[PDB]
Amino acid sequence: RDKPAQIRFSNISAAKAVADAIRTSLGPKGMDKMIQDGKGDVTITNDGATILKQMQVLHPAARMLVELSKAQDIEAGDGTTSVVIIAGSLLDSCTKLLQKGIHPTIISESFQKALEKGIEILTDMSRPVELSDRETLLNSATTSLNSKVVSQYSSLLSPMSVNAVMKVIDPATATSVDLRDIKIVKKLGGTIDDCELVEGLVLTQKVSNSGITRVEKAKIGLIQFCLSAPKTDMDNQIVVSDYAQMDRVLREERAYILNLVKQIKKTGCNVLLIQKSILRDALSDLALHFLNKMKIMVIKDIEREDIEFICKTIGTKPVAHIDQFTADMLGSAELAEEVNLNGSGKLLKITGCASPGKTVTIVVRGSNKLVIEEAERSIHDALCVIRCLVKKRALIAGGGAPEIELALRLTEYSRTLSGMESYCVRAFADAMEVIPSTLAENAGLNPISTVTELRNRHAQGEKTAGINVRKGGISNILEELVVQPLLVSVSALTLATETVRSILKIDDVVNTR
Amino acid sequence: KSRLMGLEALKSHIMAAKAVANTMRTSLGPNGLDKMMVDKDGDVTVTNDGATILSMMDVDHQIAKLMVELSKSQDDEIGDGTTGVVVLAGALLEEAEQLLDRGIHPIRIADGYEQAARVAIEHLDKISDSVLVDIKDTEPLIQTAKTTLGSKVVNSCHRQMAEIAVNAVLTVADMERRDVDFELIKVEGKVGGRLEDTKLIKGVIVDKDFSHPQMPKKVEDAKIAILTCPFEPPKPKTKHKLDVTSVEDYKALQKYEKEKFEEMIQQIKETGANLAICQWGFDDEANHLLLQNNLPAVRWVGGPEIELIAIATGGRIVPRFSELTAEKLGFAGLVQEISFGTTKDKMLVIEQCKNSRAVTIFIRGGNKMIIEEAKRSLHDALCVIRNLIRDNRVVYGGGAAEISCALAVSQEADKCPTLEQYAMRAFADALEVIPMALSENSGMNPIQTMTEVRARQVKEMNPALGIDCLHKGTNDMKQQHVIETLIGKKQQISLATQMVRMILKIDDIRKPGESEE
Repeated sequence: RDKPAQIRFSNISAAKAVADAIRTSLGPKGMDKMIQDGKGDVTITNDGATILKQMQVLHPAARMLVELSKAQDIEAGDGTTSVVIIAGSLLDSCTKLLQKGIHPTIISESFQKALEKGIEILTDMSRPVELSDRETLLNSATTSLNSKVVSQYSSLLSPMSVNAVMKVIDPATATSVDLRDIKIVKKLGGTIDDCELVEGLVLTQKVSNSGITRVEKAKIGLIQFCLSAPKTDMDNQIVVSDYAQMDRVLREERAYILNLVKQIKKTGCNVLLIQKSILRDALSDLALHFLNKMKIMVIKDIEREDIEFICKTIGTKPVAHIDQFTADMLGSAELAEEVNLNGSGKLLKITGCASPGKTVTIVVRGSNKLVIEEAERSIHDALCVIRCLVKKRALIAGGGAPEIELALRLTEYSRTLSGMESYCVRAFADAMEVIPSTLAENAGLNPISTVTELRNRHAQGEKTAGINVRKGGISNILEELVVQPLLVSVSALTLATETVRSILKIDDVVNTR
Repeated sequence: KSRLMGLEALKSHIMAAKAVANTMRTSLGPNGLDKMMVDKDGDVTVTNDGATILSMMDVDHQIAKLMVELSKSQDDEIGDGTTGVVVLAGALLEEAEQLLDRGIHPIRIADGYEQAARVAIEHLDKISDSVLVDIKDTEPLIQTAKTTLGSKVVNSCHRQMAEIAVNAVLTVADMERRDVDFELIKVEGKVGGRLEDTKLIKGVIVDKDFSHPQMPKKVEDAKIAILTCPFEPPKPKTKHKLDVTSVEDYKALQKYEKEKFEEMIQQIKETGANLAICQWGFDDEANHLLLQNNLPAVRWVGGPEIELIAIATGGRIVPRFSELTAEKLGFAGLVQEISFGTTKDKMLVIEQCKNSRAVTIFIRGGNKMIIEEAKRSLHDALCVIRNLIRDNRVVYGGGAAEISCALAVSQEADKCPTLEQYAMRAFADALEVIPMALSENSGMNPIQTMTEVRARQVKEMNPALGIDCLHKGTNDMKQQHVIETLIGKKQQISLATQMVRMILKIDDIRKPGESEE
């Protein structure tokens, strides 16, 4: 009906309309925003990338957008804006086709036909670089890092990401070193220079107090047993109508736990990961006080995250009641280490831990969290670009100019396809050229000159050459010091090839009731 | 003074560029649908091409106004392709809109259109054959002489006019040095017989004046005696009083006619023929009495016609009866009264092999409606061979050539680039619309049609194939026998590219307050 017709167009309406002003992409371009929200606010906003993740846009075709943005991050670590900058690119071509009247499902597989050959033309413009190679790993991450918020510390950050990978990497060629493997662990204090690359499992948790075990022979594990005592796990018959009945159980409570924490340290435990479960207590506050007397690293109701890494990295198993002693199913740990640097932060480091050949823990330090997070975000794209090299071997360009390099080509590929899709894919095949101008777009006056000529420049640079979007001027973008692993950009097509095609499917609307 | 934005005007431009371009798109060819004209008189009329309907349609926007101006030239020279330029105009133009709606100069890409014209023109210059010859062209004539008479008045293609129309051309083709004009050949519409009744004349046919058949009907020699003056006693085609003094003097009156029959007969004959067109119409009496006395004369004649036969003979008229001369009489290699129509008197056929600068196809029709629609039909095939006789070159087109010329230009865009790249891209897609836009008028998906030959163009370029304009299962050009003088398509290429340029003309969008006011 008209609803299926309009709602697609209405979906094409919203999502496309968002993706346009979603392109100032990168640059020092366009004026800063407070945001007064839909239900109201004042939200001072910057950097559309995070803004994309921040973006709440609520509309049937708007929700796929925030998704689309977030995926290219987890897909690459880069191109977060880039998947959306080609999203509205797809969102246009559909119209002229549906304006030509072409069937949307016939338009649908055209996206595949666009995605199918598009990645190969990308694979053609891909300059393959070694995924295990220190230099390619350094250099590719360096382009991200030099573009990241710390280009200085990048020099220290890249080999960390290079070594984080090469440890975690499968030897020689690998699709490996996930962001799950890598455990990025902040540490208050230290320095970005003191950001530490640990091959092993460092759990970011804050160790109880200090002066506890830094020594060797840890036993770390998530222990779901609790420390019994009177008025803890143990039965009492005594209701308190009096003050003495209140005190008596306590005198027996703290003493019996004090002898339970021994059994824990008797087990050989320089750490425990306490079950988030309690009865009245589980491990009491005095208990931890008693466990720490025995130099057992304790964090009460430990964060569920470090629970998994120790079970993921070390293979930790449930442990028997401390009155049953233990199963020694605490994971294998030869070091319980609490590091304090800048005199700040409590960081459990389990080294000598059972490790697959993976799970690097990059310890991120700095004089401030903001100091911490700069490199932490920077080393991430150092990790991810390298990880993008690992997952896929190439160096293409960044910035979206090689999209125009696919565009001149994929046009003709349609022209060779000679189908109705040759009109469908081609309508987009050129429409992908839009981004380099729309990056530039949102700032000033006297607009026009650069916009049209950009795609023209590369078009005059033909297939082999074109204008660098970041550095300007016509030179082949693939190797510039504007570069990406091809994994970055190809996923942007994939992600957008589909969620956009998903709109072509929508006929009318429903609301689950 | 109200000045608007060129953009706003470009809207009014593109707003005009549609329906007219649209008008053809389901009207293209016989697979196209008829174009109805209803008048200021409310008169229902089925129309054709652009120029027929375009002039009948009352032009409003500057485009509409400029349309007929440009549009005439294609039917003038070529006879066909008039319907195409209007389609072609908007098609590219309405994207040039979209291109300017990209924020593109009309300035910069229109050159590319002028420039992609030539490279498509040159790509066109590849297409089909560079040659037709006197016997050769006849079958490609027969091809178009099929579709021209296989289009409007009948789809039957009587080979009559099919090979009668070409002969008048072929007769005057060589005459002009491989040229012809359509005064130099002529469609003579006169009914009295159906479409199947036609003729080719080397000269004029006029229905020969007779005030009585029994008073002898005489045609002879090859020659007509061309007279503004009498061959039998004159009269200015009006009322005249004939009186006599006594009862007997009525008899002496005819003697004066009888003597001035022969007196003029003997005067006008010695200078050639006996047959004298007399612009003067006379009363019944002397006319038949001369028809009686001897040697019929033609009376009640158009001043143009005594002039027409003269300039057809290339000699003069005898203005004065006191005067006379052979050049001022007829140069005619035949003059014969021939039975004209089934309904009326014998026509006097002056077919001039003495001197004829004009050789005229004559047509009867069962209606004016059909004899005019055939009269409407012919000029096209008449004009295409006019192209041929000058340049015998034809191009298989209508789904062979568009997507062909568009494909190279599609490729030229990527070779050329910048302002020409989206010129030559958009330049191309407009061409590919026409064969597409035929499946628009036809029963087929216009997309997949264009797609179809698009595959075939990837297969083979400038094919003897093409779409089906006749909507045949085979999609051909050769065996569709669809084709155009490569003059025409190129000429047709020029016009829309010309006009989509003319909308760009210089600057001024200001008016006194009066632009369309």
